[PDB]
Amino acid sequence: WTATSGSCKGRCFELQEVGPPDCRCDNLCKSYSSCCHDFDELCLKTARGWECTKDRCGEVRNEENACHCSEDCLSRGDCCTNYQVVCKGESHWVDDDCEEIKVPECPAGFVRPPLIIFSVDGFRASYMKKGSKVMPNIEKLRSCGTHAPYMRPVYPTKTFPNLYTLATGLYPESHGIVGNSMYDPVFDASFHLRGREKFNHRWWGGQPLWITATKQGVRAGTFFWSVSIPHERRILTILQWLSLPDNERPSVYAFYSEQPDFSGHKYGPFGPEMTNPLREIDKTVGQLMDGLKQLRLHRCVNVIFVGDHGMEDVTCDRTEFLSNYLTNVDDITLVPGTLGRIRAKSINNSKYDPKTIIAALTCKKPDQHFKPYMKQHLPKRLHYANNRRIEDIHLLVDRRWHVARKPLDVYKKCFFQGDHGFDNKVNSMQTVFVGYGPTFKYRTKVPPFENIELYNVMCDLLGLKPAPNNGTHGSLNHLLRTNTFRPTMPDEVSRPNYPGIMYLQSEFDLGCTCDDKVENKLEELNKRLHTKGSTKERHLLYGRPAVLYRTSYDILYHTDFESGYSEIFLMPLWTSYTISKQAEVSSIPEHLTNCVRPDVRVSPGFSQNCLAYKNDKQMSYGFLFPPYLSSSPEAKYDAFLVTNMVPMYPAFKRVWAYFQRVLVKKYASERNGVNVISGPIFDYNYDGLRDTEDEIKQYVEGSSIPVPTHYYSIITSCLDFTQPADKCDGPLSVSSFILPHRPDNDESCNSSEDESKWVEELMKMHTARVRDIEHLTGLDFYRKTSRSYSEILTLKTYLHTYESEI
Ligand SMILES: *[C@@H]1O[C@H](CO)[C@@H](O[C@@H]2O[C@H](CO)[C@@H](O[C@@H]3O[C@H](CO[C@H]4O[C@H](CO[C@H]5O[C@H](CO)[C@@H](O)[C@H](O)[C@@H]5O)[C@@H](O)[C@H](O[C@H]5O[C@H](CO)[C@@H](O)[C@H](O)[C@@H]5O[C@H]5O[C@H](CO)[C@@H](O)[C@H](O)[C@@H]5O)[C@@H]4O)[C@@H](O)[C@H](O[C@H]4O[C@H](CO)[C@@H](O)[C@H](O)[C@@H]4O[C@H]4O[C@H](CO)[C@@H](O)[C@H](O)[C@@H]4O)[C@@H]3O)[C@H](O)[C@H]2NC(C)=O)[C@H](O)[C@H]1NC(C)=O
Ligand SMILES: O=C(OCc1cc(Cl)cc(Cl)c1)N1C[C@H]2CNC[C@H]2C1
Ligand SMILES: [Ca+2]
Ligand SMILES: [Cl-]
Ligand SMILES: [Cl-]
Ligand SMILES: [Cl-]
Ligand SMILES: [Cl-]
Ligand SMILES: [Zn+2]
Repeated sequence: WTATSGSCKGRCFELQEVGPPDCRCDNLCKSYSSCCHDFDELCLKTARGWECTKDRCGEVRNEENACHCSEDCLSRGDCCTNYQVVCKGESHWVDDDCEEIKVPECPAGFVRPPLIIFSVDGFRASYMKKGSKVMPNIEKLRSCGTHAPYMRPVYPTKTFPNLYTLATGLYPESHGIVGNSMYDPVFDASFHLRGREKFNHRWWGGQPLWITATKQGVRAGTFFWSVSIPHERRILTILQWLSLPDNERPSVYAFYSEQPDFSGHKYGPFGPEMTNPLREIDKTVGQLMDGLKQLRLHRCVNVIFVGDHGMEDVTCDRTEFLSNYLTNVDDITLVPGTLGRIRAKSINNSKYDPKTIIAALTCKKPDQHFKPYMKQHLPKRLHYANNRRIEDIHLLVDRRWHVARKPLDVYKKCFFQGDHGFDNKVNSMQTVFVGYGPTFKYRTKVPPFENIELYNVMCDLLGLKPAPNNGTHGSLNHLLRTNTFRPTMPDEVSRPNYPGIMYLQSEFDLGCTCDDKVENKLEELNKRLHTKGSTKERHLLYGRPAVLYRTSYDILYHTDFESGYSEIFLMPLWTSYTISKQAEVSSIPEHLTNCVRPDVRVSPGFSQNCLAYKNDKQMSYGFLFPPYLSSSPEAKYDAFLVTNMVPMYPAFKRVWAYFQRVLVKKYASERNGVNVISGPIFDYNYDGLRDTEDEIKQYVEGSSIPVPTHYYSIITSCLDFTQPADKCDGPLSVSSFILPHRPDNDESCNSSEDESKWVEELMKMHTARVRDIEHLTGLDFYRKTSRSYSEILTLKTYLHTYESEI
């Protein structure tokens, strides 16, 4: 019940929502059908429209009017946004030359520059160039302010997951809004786009910016607007709030536009119809900026212009149907469209089988436009698994397509030419970022970054401490003139041991053999040097990674590589080596194919054993530093140490062997040398965070040797590729991956071909940030460089995407 017999008199767009059954006057009351009876009359005035004309200048105040052109309107904070232009001979903000804002220029009693977030739904990154002719206000913000060529959304590239990521700094798996449609099996309740359940607080996790502000004594404008409140009224309401007295005035505000998404769905991203929506959003920006200039705030307020996601060409005729794959289509529920999520129709049907659904949907048709995944096998860069609202079965849909259960769902449940929701590295899903104001830089381009980073920056702009989030605070310092965050490197928790030669070969009973018993003051003086760290400045270029948890490990040095060997996991946490442009690739000699050698620096009881592999009929082994890249025949023996061996399924060794034998050399050749750091990852509970030993679900049979879920590599070089990787004076360039350690290559539909036709394609799908690897390993990389920490944090958030240029 709502007792809507109350009144909105002097309460229009009140900032604190009043508790039912009293009637509401806030900017969401429409959407809850709860507004007082007189809300339209008092709070949504429209008479005379939105612009002053000469004949109204100096008019008598008439309180029916949507906005005012009377002499008292500046005092009342309720002039039409063009009042000073029409009535006082002022220029529109967009026609003024831009002038650097070196310091805030704020009216008296402003404690801090306000922040205004201008969010646009469906605003695809390439609109900034392709629509430049019809968006002069936006193009000024962009050229005068700080901008990125694009901003990467989170997956799925849907509206509510991305807006709530912008507000929280959290991935959807953590904030809980994982899709526009959701079933939570603990609540036994569903969340829908249309309806009243979605406003139940239990859906929304984390701490959004407005709650962060409020808890720290900063007032916030209400971020959400009911769809029927026109844009001109949203802008006027913001400008009115900005005229409140100091103690009541908010410091942070959001505006939302449903365009260009709304039109983009109907017409496609570049439909002729899309010009007018872009003109209209620009006009809105112009209203806001003219309004700020009237209040003397246009050199005081920080403005962020930001989108949620882009828009791709999608039509009804590009729909795959699960009815063409499965027989049992009626025993499943599908969340359809630009992604698929599948679960059982009934929990009381114990005949439904995920393994057979996956198999029926895997590489079944030559042109197939979706790929099925168990959620834990999705690329780790999507961070899309650790939530009970995410179904175990996921379909990654190719850009430009849909998936649906049955044809009747598409014509009885073409009306549309655009959609979004695809993998967040697709170019069409990228969106926009512009920052304009005193705290932002002047006429500055920054590299593309992820939207999870913005919460921390918005907190910095407002003097707030961010709640714990998935941004890397300090990675976006280069966007700001002032208010930078000055991060400190994490402390190392575990110090390494540096073992010498401590065991005779006969103390080991590992069931390993090697044909290595044939053998100066030349190169026995000199191999002592290589086992104490003489080559270490060549192979470890950025310091030892720091171990950020409590453990026991040893640093091991070799001619061609250095490792951090875990006595707990029986294998390296990391292995570091440098491959110069000139380095040569060699084979594994026939007499050394099955060679494994005890490491006399590491006890038998903290070593792997070859018997375990012999008895495990599913599991083989590989090496972290590849024997193919040995510097010399004698150095090659080091690569067959038991301390460089790791468990690998035969199917995975196909990928790994190709990476190590063919790709590393190709990269050194292209990048003028590369430094490689490789290692294992254990993430059996798919939380994106390193597993403790008691979380490991699989071991090499009969042993304490844990099986990794993934293998990583971080590949670093000089950004100025005229310098070799091992003598780089300036900024670095990095690419990284996190490959799933799987016992088949079913993910790769062309895997029965030569590795040269499928492996690199796999590796690109599994591209990763260094920060993703940090989370998964408890390691901290690049501890000793000559670069600023903030720059290193930017490098660690970089993703190499392998998309063409926008
Ligand atoms: C991205 O960033 C995020 C944010 O930092 C990272 O996410 C965090 O990761 C932590 C480690 O996994 C995780 O720690 C949990 O916390 C459990 C308690 O959780 C509740 O409280 C949170 C705090 O809220 C308050 O925050 C501020 C202070 O910061 C306060 O001032 C306010 O008053 C706030 O209320 C709250 O955020 C959290 O939210 C989740 O759950 C809600 C449902 O209740 C959802 O609405 C919401 O969306 C969140 O859901 C996500 O996270 C949960 C896990 O919490 C996950 O299940 C969902 O899928 C979803 O992803 C909660 O309301 C705490 O109990 C845990 O402790 C257990 O483990 C430790 C291990 O060391 C034990 O020592 C400890 O004893 C305990 O064990 C006991 O229970 C075990 C399991 O039941 C059992 O086996 C054992 O035997 C014991 O009985 C642990 O600390 C954070 O909660 C989490 N935060 C968020 C927001 O997600 C994330 O890691 C980052 N991602 C990457 C890749 O880096
Ligand atoms: O007004 C809205 O959103 C504004 C906003 C901006 C930012 Cl940056 C963060 C968030 Cl959480 C929200 N919305 C209005 C409703 C229309 N469709 C669904 C709802 C989203
Ligand atoms: Ca884990
Ligand atoms: Cl969805
Ligand atoms: Cl295979
Ligand atoms: Cl551990
Ligand atoms: Cl593009
Ligand atoms: Zn949309």
